[PDB]
This record gives sequence, C-alpha cells and structure tokens, in this order.
Amino acid sequence: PNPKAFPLADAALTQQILDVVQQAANLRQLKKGANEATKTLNRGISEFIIMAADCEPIEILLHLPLLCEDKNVPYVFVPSRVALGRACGVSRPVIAASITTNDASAIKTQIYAVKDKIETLL
Amino acid sequence: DEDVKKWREERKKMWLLKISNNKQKHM
Repeated sequence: PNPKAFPLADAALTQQILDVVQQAANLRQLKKGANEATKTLNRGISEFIIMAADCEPIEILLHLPLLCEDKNVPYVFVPSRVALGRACGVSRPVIAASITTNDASAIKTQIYAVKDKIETLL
Repeated sequence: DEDVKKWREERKKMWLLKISNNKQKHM
C-alpha cells in the first residue's frame, strides 16, 4: 500500500466498506471515478468517498482528502482498486467512488458506523 | 519520505477536526 493512501482500511473494514459500496450500487446511490467523485462533493451530495491505495500515480487522487475535509465528508482508502471496482459492480479497476445521499435508505446509518471505525484507526 | 509522514499527520488532524462523528470533542 502507498503510504500517502491514508487513512487505510484493514481487510476486515475493507470488506465492510466494499459491502456498503455494493449496497449503494444496487440502490443507485453510487458514482464511480475520481472526477465523478469530485463532482458529488461540489454538489454537496456525497456521504462517503472511497479510494484505492494501489492507484498509481496516487498523486492524482490527493486533492480528494482536502476536498472532503472542506466539505466535512468522510473518506478512506481500501487496499485494492480491483476489489473496489468489483464492489462497484464493474469489471475494471475503480480508483475512487462516492456514495450519494438518499434519505430513505440505510446507507447513511452504515456509514456512521464505518466512520467510527475509521476514527478508531486514528 | 518525511513529506509523506507529515502528509499523514496532517490528514489525521484534519479528519479529527473536520469529519469525525466526535469532532467537537477533538476540537
């Protein structure tokens, strides 16, 4: 894992996150791609940004943590772009994805738990 | 390398202040 891919989830929190991602795909509460993710942030509709630690060169993602801090949106890195893209429901790598808001789903409540876990990593 | 250690440190501080469920307590 690239040391700039911080905070970084373990394999267990990773599976949890990817499960939430796959729920979001099914609910159509998911945007894939770094620029697609940026756009959700600037609209104020992201609930969670997930990035891949094995994105090379990782520099192309590094504006995203800063944007998320500006917008008060949680983010995390998972170790593998291949696994992230599987979770997103596509057969290609995904280096960043964004869960978007929906007031009638359980996603926000799961993200709240995930945030607590990420904060325990810190 | 020292660049990356500082990046991590600053990311930690800003996650606690700007994003955390318990950010008031971290503030």
